[PDB]
Amino acid sequence: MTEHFITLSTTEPNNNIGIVKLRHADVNSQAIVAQIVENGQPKNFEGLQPFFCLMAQEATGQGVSEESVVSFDAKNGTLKYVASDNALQFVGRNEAYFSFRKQEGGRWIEQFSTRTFHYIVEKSIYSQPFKDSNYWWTFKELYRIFNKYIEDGKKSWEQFVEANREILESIDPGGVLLAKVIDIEKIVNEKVPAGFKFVLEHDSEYQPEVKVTSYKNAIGTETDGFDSGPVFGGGTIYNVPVSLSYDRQKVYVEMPKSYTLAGDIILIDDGTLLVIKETQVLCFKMSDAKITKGYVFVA
Amino acid sequence: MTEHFITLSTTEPNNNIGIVKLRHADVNSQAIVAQIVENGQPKNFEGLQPFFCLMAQEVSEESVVSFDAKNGTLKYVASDNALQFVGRNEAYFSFRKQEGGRWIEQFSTRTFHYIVEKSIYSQPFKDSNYWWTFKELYRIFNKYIEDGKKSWEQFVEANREILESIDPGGVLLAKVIDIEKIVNEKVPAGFKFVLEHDSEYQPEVKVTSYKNAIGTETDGFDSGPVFGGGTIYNVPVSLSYDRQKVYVEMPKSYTLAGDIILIDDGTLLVIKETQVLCFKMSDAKITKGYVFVA
Amino acid sequence: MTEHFITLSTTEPNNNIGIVKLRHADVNSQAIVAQIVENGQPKNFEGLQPFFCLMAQEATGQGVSEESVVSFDAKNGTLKYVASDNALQFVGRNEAYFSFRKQEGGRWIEQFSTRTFHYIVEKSIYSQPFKDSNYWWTFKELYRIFNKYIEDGKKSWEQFVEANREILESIDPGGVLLAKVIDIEKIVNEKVPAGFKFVLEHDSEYQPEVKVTSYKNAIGTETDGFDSGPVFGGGTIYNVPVSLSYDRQKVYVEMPKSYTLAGDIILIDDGTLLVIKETQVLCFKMSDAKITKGYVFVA
Amino acid sequence: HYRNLPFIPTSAMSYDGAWLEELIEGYQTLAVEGREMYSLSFETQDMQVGGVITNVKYPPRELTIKYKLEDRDPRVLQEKFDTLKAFLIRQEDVPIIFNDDLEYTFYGRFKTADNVAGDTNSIISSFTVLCSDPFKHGKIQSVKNKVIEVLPYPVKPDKLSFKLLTEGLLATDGNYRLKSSQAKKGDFLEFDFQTGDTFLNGKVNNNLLDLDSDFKNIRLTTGTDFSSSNYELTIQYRKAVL
Repeated sequence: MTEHFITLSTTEPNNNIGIVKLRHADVNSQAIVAQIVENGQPKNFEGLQPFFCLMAQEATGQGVSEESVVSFDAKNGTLKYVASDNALQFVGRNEAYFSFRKQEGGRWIEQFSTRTFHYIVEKSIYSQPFKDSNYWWTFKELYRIFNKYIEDGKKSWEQFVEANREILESIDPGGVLLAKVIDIEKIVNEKVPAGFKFVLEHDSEYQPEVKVTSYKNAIGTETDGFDSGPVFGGGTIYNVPVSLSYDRQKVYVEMPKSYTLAGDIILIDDGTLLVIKETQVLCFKMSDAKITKGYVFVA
Repeated sequence: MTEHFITLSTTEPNNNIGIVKLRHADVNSQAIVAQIVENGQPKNFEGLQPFFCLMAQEVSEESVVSFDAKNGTLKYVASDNALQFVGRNEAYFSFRKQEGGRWIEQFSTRTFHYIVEKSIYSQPFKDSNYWWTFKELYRIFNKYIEDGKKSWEQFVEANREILESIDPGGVLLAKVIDIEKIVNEKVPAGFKFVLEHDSEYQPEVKVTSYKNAIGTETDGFDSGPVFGGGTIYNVPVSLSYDRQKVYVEMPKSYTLAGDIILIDDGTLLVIKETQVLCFKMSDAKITKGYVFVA
Repeated sequence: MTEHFITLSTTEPNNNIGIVKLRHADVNSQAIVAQIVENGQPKNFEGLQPFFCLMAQEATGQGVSEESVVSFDAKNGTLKYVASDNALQFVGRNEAYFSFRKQEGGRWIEQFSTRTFHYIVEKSIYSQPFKDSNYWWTFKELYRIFNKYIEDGKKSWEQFVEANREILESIDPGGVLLAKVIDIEKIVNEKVPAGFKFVLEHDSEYQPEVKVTSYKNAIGTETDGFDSGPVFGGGTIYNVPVSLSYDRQKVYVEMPKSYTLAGDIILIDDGTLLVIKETQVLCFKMSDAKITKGYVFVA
Repeated sequence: HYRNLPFIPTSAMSYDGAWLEELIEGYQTLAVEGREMYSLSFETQDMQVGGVITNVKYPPRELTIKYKLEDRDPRVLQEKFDTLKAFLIRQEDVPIIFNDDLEYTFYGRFKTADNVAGDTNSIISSFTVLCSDPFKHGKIQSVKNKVIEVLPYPVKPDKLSFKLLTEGLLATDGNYRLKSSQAKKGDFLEFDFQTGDTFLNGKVNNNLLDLDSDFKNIRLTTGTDFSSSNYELTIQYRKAVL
């Protein structure tokens, strides 16, 4: 992360010497590394909690801006302050300093502070107001509204399905049956290997293990040519559940209904075969044997 | 009760609005009055309930009780959740309507900033002018008053304690008798003895009273209850001096007219049966001892 | 705590000193280490208490500060004044000086002050509110309430006595107990030490023993000159009963009412003091300490 | 409400870390001239047609500063100047920073003061501050092996921390060659402090450290590279601007 080095004094009359300039968009990166010096020697603030005090323009009160510094070495008089959301909120030319206070039971005992240094915040693309849909907006405003739409939208959809499922299932003695049978069906059409059957002819006299995978927009299968698809090199790979049955030099691979694909059968030099239908590819990987022929089961 | 009157907009960003300062640990219930505006004109939120929504400091929803749906004016009282973070806080008002037992947002006002300040300095504020002399005169004068009145209050309380409470006739007499007893035994006033000496100065005299001493018991030697003498009492004395004469004044209870025995040093005794009155003198020798006659 | 090393002169202007800069809300941390100089050499303010004196702004006539300095070395001429809330009242330029005075009772014996120096108070995130000065009002209100206690106290007392008048008249028939009580009073005024109170100031830090004696017609006290009295050298020497009370460098000597003597207080340059009124002398002998001042107690 | 706040102008001068307008009540910096534009010295050997430049020199620039000092009392006003002079008149060079140019830092000294009137009680004049080095220096930076920062002018370094790996030291960038025969081989630090002397590990070794044909007049450009497998070098420089 980005660091800003300062050697702040408590005796030397600086008042304005020392400039730290940051940007508005700087969540947890820009940190201030400060050395505390009193009469030319490093100051030990042992027992006194360091505080980042900021004197913001047109945002003043009793507690203008005060944040406890977490990273610090009181023995050598060194501290590290990472600029917070509050610190970066005030865009413009501001003044800041570091306080050190010891308190008994709420009330203060001792409080010494360093000289003032300039703390200026440069406007970002996110701080600058912009015109959208005939109105003036800042990023923080829209980003909150858009994420609300997503959050409340997901919750309202979750409730939409929940309420609708209670209608046919909770209000009917035989309606419970209806939904459960439909629900159990697609599980069987996607996860259970039954609906699709493919035959793989081999050279081996034994039982070779077959592994099946399904993926779309694979290398050189995209509609508008090479690297035209949304996910380069293949999208999501699904490990197809299989039920294996064997005959002499024949492997019957049973797969779910959802993986039914009738396309071009391509045989590669080794124990690998593909079924390609435009963008959808079904891959067959066979161990300890060589594929000679591949075709969809029909008898 | 402190109130803040401002105007909020749903179209234009709320940033040019007036500065709203709110105390942290305030005794008074702080309130904010806001006029809802849609395109610079009031908006009627009839059927909708306003909700104060505070943004996370890296989220709390509070229902507004006091609101006018017809004129677009709402009164929100600052809660402990609202006065949580010290500094510039961001919040907005959301209008919701309950449909199916859950509140759904129709329209909301744009986010505005409100500053929360610490209540650090106490109510008894330090005076603009400081004077050590004046406050020292104050503490001295107040000391005289407080210490003066408490001595009078002790006087007035002690008077009513015996006079109006029990029975004056009895208590007043009861108090006198113990007082004259104490003065008769502790104060040195009654018995007076003269000790003549060889010194030109004022020798210190110490008087002790003891009964059943060695060789003064009734039934001969070692016949008393405590062998070697009983309890030894240090007799309070009031010394008076003349040339080669010491006037030893003692209490009236220690009066004893007996045999005067002068030892070969700075010691004299007055023996009357068992009761012995000893006179010990420092840095001088007693030459004569006798009771003062007046 | 922060130390500000400066050199202040009583005879020279304090213009060549550095910028003394302090923060507004610093409580008891901003300490000023000042070296006092008189005609180039350090000044010994031994026996004089230092006072920080802040001059009020000419415009409003507010912000005066007469503060007692706690830490200081009179021998070398150094003082360490920690800025107080009243010192850091006004944000900006402030005119102050240090005054040294020797006090007794209420009146000032001697006082000397340093020449005016200037210091600047920096703005803090906190702004201390100050109540307008009412030192006169507080003294007036106190005086009023005390006089209200006298007025109401006199009535409440007058009514108390009159209501109990009959039992007060029937308390003692003739005067049997009264004639006895006057004979006890006779004794308590001569033998008990409760009436006459005398204060003896000493140099010792501990509790010195005091012995009081009363005698008439001592040398040089006789009415008709030397050796004119009936007994040459002095009359009867009475050992005065005492009830000793102690404070720092003060001895409260309580004595019987009969020994009350208000005359000339003569202090011999050792552990001996005399109160002489014509022929009557009251002697005060003190052990292991030297008497500095002697006076009758007043509250 | 009354507060006597010290005013700090837009182009205020900070002499030796302190503001003069804060130091002296009534003082105010009106204008500062000479820093915005710099002039060069030229050596020319003219011929029949035209004339060739022999040498280009960088003269030490002086910054003329216009101030206003005022007080109602003439006695005090005199005392105010007595402090102004005492603060300005310095035997050694002093760091000067401006309120409008806070990044950079100049290093000069008070030179000549313009004529001052002996009436009015509200005086306005000026004074020059001769800067021995005409460059303003920014923050101090520690970079390993090579400088890749956009440097407007060639910069003389402040410290060169070398850490050997081979037998001898031979630092090069293409133009400058820094060589040290019979150096401390086997990972040993060698400080080359440009604004002083040379160090070996902890002890000072100014006389023997560098060889006869070594360089100490090295200058860093925007693309200076010293990176080598023989030494791990840490450069310490300050951006110089005119």
